Amino acid sequence: QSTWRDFGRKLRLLSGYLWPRGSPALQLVVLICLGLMGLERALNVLVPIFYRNIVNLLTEKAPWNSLAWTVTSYVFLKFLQGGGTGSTGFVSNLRTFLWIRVQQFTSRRVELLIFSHLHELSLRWHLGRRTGEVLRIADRGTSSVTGLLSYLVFNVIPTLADIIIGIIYFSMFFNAWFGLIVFLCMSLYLTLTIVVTEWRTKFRRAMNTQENATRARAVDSLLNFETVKYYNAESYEVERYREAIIKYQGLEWKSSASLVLLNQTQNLVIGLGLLAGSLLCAYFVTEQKLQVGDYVLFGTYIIQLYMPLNWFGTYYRMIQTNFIDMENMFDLLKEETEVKDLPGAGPLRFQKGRIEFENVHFSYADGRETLQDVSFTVMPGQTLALVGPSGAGKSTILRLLFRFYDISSGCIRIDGQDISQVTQASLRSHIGVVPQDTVLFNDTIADNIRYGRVTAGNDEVEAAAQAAGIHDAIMAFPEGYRTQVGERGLKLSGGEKQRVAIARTILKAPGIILLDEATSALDTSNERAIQASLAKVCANRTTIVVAHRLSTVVNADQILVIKDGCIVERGRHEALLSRGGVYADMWQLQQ
Amino acid sequence: QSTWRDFGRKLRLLSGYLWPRGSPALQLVVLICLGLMGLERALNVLVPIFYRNIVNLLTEKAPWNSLAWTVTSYVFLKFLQGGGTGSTGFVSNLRTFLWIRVQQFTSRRVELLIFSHLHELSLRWHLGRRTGEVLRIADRGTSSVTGLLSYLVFNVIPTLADIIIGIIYFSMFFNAWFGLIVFLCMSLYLTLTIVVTEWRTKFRRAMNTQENATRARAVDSLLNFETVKYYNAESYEVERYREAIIKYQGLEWKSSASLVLLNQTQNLVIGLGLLAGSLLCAYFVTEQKLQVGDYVLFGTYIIQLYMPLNWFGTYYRMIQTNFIDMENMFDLLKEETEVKDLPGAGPLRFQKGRIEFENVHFSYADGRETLQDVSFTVMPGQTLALVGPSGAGKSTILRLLFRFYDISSGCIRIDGQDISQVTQASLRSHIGVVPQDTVLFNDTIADNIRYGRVTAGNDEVEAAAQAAGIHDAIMAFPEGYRTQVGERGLKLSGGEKQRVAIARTILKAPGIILLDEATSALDTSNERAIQASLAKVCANRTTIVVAHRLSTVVNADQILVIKDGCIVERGRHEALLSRGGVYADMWQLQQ
Ligand code: HEM
Ligand SMILES: CC(C)CCC[C@@H](C)[C@H]1CC[C@H]2[C@@H]3CC=C4C[C@@H](OC(=O)CCC(=O)O)CC[C@]4(C)[C@H]3CC[C@]12C
Ligand SMILES: CC(C)CCC[C@@H](C)[C@H]1CC[C@H]2[C@@H]3CC=C4C[C@@H](OC(=O)CCC(=O)O)CC[C@]4(C)[C@H]3CC[C@]12C
Ligand SMILES: CC(C)CCC[C@@H](C)[C@H]1CC[C@H]2[C@@H]3CC=C4C[C@@H](OC(=O)CCC(=O)O)CC[C@]4(C)[C@H]3CC[C@]12C
Ligand SMILES: CC(C)CCC[C@@H](C)[C@H]1CC[C@H]2[C@@H]3CC=C4C[C@@H](OC(=O)CCC(=O)O)CC[C@]4(C)[C@H]3CC[C@]12C
Ligand SMILES: CC(C)CCC[C@@H](C)[C@H]1CC[C@H]2[C@@H]3CC=C4C[C@@H](OC(=O)CCC(=O)O)CC[C@]4(C)[C@H]3CC[C@]12C
Ligand SMILES: CC(C)CCC[C@@H](C)[C@H]1CC[C@H]2[C@@H]3CC=C4C[C@@H](OC(=O)CCC(=O)O)CC[C@]4(C)[C@H]3CC[C@]12C
Ligand SMILES: N[C@@H](CCC(=O)N[C@@H](CS)C(=O)NCC(=O)O)C(=O)O
Ligand SMILES: N[C@@H](CCC(=O)N[C@@H](CS)C(=O)NCC(=O)O)C(=O)O
Ligand SMILES: N[C@@H](CCC(=O)N[C@@H](CS)C(=O)NCC(=O)O)C(=O)O
Ligand SMILES: N[C@@H](CCC(=O)N[C@@H](CS)C(=O)NCC(=O)O)C(=O)O
Repeated sequence: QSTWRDFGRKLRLLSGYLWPRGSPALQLVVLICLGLMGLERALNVLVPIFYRNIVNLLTEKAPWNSLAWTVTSYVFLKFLQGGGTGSTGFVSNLRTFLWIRVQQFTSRRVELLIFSHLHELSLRWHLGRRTGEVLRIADRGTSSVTGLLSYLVFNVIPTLADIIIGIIYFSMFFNAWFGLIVFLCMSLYLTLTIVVTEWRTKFRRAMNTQENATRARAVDSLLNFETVKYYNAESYEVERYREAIIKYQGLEWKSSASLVLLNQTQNLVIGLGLLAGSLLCAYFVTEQKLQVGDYVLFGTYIIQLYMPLNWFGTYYRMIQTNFIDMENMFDLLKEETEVKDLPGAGPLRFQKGRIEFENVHFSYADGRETLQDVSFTVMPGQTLALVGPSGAGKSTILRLLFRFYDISSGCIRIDGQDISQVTQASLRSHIGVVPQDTVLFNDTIADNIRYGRVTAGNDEVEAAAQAAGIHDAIMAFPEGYRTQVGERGLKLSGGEKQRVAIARTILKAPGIILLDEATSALDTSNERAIQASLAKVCANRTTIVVAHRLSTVVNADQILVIKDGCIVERGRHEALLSRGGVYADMWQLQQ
Repeated sequence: QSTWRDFGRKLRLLSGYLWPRGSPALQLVVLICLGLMGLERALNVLVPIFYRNIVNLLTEKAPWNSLAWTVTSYVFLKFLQGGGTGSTGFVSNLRTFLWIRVQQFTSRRVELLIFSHLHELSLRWHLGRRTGEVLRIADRGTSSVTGLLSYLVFNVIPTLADIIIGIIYFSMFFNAWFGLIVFLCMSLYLTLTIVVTEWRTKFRRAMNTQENATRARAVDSLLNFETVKYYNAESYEVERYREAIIKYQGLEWKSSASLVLLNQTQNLVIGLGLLAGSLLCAYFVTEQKLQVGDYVLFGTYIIQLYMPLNWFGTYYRMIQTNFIDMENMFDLLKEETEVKDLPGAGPLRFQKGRIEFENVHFSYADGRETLQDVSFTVMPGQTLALVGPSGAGKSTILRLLFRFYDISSGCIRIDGQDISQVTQASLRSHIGVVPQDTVLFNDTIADNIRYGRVTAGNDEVEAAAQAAGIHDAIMAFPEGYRTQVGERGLKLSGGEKQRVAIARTILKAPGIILLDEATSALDTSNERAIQASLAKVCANRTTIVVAHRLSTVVNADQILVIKDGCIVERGRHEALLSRGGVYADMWQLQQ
């Protein structure tokens, strides 16, 4: 009693996992599946008993008909039970085929749960962890839980149960010494298998690691084809690749040899047990203590026990690795940040459109605070701009306005309504934003510009395309609206991406339009046509913008200049030139 | 005789493949391995004969000692042959362990051959094919050839051979009707397996394709986390993912059910054959025509035949897919471009350093020729520049100078030496070039700036680092020279990349230094320090450059302006301003 209470709640949670909590018929499928597994374990003893009975009736003179009937019964059981390999039988195969429905339900439920829980985390969690490996953890976790349940319920517990049935049949119906032989032989076999597998796993993991390094050495060398052509180094690249190959062979040989040693040890143990049992059984049956078929029964029973026990090592490794992998996935599932939550849940009301700041500090980086009590306010229809010395402070201002991160000390309200207790669905309904640079994922134009809401209609979406004028390029595409777009599809322009963005935010029709402008190269005339479209979508809508151009500065109804989280200049475009602060110096460098 | 002559030369080439053409002992290993395979096929008949002999001596009254000796011999053969037919016995396992050396030689040779042949192709071939899939073809080809040889030599030919031995043993030593039963049963079994597998492969491939699509729908949705957070579409993303899951289940169920049907058909056929054989054998042995152990012999022989024949379907699929995959790899191996080759092989001599052009046209794009008879010449030490209206013509001029592509009509010589018959090793020895933007692959600084030649020494490479002044940033790294660098390693600056480039070309010490400048953002003072380093490495060296800045234009000793492959302006910086062509207009827009 050392490792008992730790595994209990985890095994209880997995016990909750396999049983469908609400499904009507799936639980019946589970019960009938376990019933078939039990009946197959019955067949594993009831076949060779009939074999002994056949050879007993044959070895003495018997009538033809009764012997024929029992032979038919024997070959019938050799059909219902598997011919060999604990599979290939009308009972185990029907168990597998009838089992395949519940695995679908289990996999779908667990994997959709983990997918929703990845989309519920906050932004700050994702920027820390490498996104290229969380995916692997989740996928391997789902495959791990289905594999672990399948293996450890249907191919390890039945085998050990069959060992126990075996020791009992021999002890109760044969001499005790036969039970001693089978017991000692199978216990020794299991102990040798366990020890050698836990020794061999080191070579296994070292081989895998070196394999992933050698393959990478090559993909990169071919991809940098241009550089290796430059520097006249083909022979050097080939030689270094050969060295990586040689090291990989030097590990793989060790792994394969260890496998052979394990296999030969197992075979020797079963052969030794078979020799002892066959000799002793022969001695009794030639001393008239037993019957002729008992030797045949013992031979076929040892072979029948050995055939599924041969695959014990790989089950042991796979249960170990999926167990630790489920532990990692379960750890990630319990991990949770969700900074934006309040149980009061008072959704936002839109009545004016006033954006007011009140003395808020902020530190997404630890220690270095990037906000010193900035405070301003706007009226409905007001257009604000934010330009100053280079820094991510304005971008963080937008992101904290969007309830990505949290205020540190202070509060920001919209229309005098505190944003702390508002549901985020209500907030992201009221707000809308064209970003830095949009990313358009692999789909057609039609649904991707329908993406602004679920209920987007066809007439509405062609109406919005006419509103923001993509239709010329859309007809310039081969099939038009059904054009496949993305990394799989066609490459587009950054101006086209901003056109997509203004289309989908038109479809959203937000209260306040936020903008975040990039340094994408475009001619000024088309840039200002896009600016006119943004001006008309923000017409009678309050607007906060970051800008980099002179017109995009001078359009401001309330400019603001900040650096390192503090307000330094304010007013308008003409007033700050007459003031001649850093605005006047920056304006000459924008020429 | 329809598909005989087509397979002959391919099978002859694979016959050349397995046999090592020069190795002394590997051929001996191959012969001893085939000898062990033959002896194992002998054991597969010699075991159950002894089983029948044991039960025959047991069923009559026999002395203890002789029976004990033959029982020991039987269990001994059950050790040498697999306890369970398959790879579980000393005769076969030693074959696998002793075989593992020749597979290393085969895999290393074929995969290094294909790697060298990918590095021998020209540049124009790579820009056409997607590089993201040639890699898959090569890797799967090498794994295909080793798998195909292993499967089709060691687990299909032996099984069919064992079937033939079986029909003969029964026909020659038993009644002819037993041979008829085993023949008809195994022929029917093979035909059913073949037909059902070739029917099932459709569901297999459809399941794989839908699987790769569903997974991709998810990785992209998580990666665009920011956009899906913007547009308030978590529930929509989850729902669309659930639809993809449901379609995937709707295919996977069909595949699994087809597998179950195949397995049950196989088991039913073997069970039916076993029933017919056991009944008829029982009738003869109760009519005194045979001996008691003949029933036992037939039962164990049918089980021994069935146990390896159960795995026929997956061998059939895997031989089919690796066969077509080896065909693809072999097609790619025979594919070859190698535009730069002449058997005369007259290497370049460097005596002056004069670069002369003589009336050459060029068309890397078909039809649209991008070179109209450009011709000029330089003296040793001359510095040339190439700036004009935007176009890839200058870049192609450098690339054709480097013997990437070919001249179309005309010739270009260096120092009056024709570059057509020069060996490319001689050319790339004499020439050196700093490129557009270098790529530095995953290694340390030390060998990556040693990369300019194989014989790079430690004192030389620290000397070159002192020469080009990276040493301050190198000590600014954590451990200094052993810093791991790349995508795995640290990110660096573009100026640092150009420093690496000037270091490795210093180490090369070429005749003519070519440069190709990018639009990387850098301050002018450090840019001109880098320019001074390039000026001193090209000091007393002829130089051809593309430029974008005023100083990088006015340094030219012989300027040249081209557009769409034709020469339009020439002279120097001052002369073309006085001429006032497109040079004067472009110079005002460079301000
Ligand atoms: C889903 C679980 C399984 C996996 C992942 C698996 C994996 C593999 C793989 C990758 C091979 C190719 C040969 C190799 O890699 O050396 C293979 C072959 C084989 N598997 Fe499985 N297998 C599984 C289930 C089973 C079961 C249940 C059995 C029967 C007890 C079995 C018996 C075999 C046999 C006899 C071979 C051929 C060995 C040879 O040709 O040398 N496998 N398996
Ligand atoms: C979930 C798993 C662990 C269930 C395992 C079930 C076994 C522990 C038991 C339950 C029913 C038992 C069977 C019940 C009846 C029979 C028939 C019996 O055949 C006879 O000839 C007995 C009657 C007689 O004396 O005539 C031989 C044992 C056997 C197969 C028993 C073998 C052991 C079995 C399979
Ligand atoms: C459903 C498909 C797969 C066909 C399955 C057929 C079997 C169920 C048949 C075929 C051969 C039959 C056997 C053929 C001959 C005999 C001898 C026969 O002997 C007598 O009738 C004794 C003399 C008498 O009383 O007339 C008893 C039935 C038996 C064992 C038969 C039992 C039923 C068997 C196994
Ligand atoms: C390494 C693994 C395979 C275990 C091997 C153990 C055997 C070497 C041992 C354990 C059980 C022993 C047997 C247990 C009981 C008996 C019965 C015993 O019988 C009598 O004493 C009288 C018999 C009679 O009068 O008929 C003779 C020794 C013998 C065969 C023993 C011989 C040696 C055996 C087979
Ligand atoms: C697949 C390729 C490599 C061909 C493989 C051929 C073997 C499968 C054959 C060839 C010769 C055969 C043997 C020829 C003669 C005998 C003796 C035969 O009887 C005896 O052992 C003694 C008989 C007597 O007393 O005369 C048992 C089968 C055996 C070993 C045969 C087993 C199968 C063998 C090895
Ligand atoms: C190498 C390691 C794995 C040990 C292997 C041991 C076997 C080779 C031994 C152990 C038991 C032995 C058997 C034990 C008893 C007998 C009875 C013995 O009967 C006699 O006739 C002997 C006495 C006499 O001469 O009258 C003949 C040898 C035999 C079969 C022995 C043959 C050799 C065996 C199988
Ligand atoms: C579906 C697959 C598994 C094929 C099944 C074929 C059987 C239904 C056939 C083929 C071989 C036939 C046997 C071939 C030869 C004989 C011996 C023949 O013997 C005699 O004529 C006299 C025997 C004597 O006097 O001892 C009786 C019929 C029988 C058993 C035949 C019965 C029907 C068999 C088993
Ligand atoms: N949460 C996703 C994860 C999907 C996933 O991880 N897919 C694999 C390919 S089958 C992958 O891209 N692995 C990440 C890697 O190892 O690069 C899911 O389970 O659907
Ligand atoms: N009999 C051995 C091996 C049985 C076997 O055939 N397993 C195969 C897999 S199908 C194996 O070990 N291959 C290497 C691996 O799985 O890593 C054991 O005790 O596990
Ligand atoms: N020629 C290389 C090719 C290596 C290769 O193709 N590796 C695989 C991974 S095992 C890869 O790059 N896959 C790319 C992909 O799947 O897109 C070799 O055989 O060593
Ligand atoms: N008995 C079946 C299957 C035998 C078997 O165990 N094969 C496994 C692979 S280890 C299988 O079919 N798995 C599914 C697959 O390979 O697609 C046959 O006729 O091939």
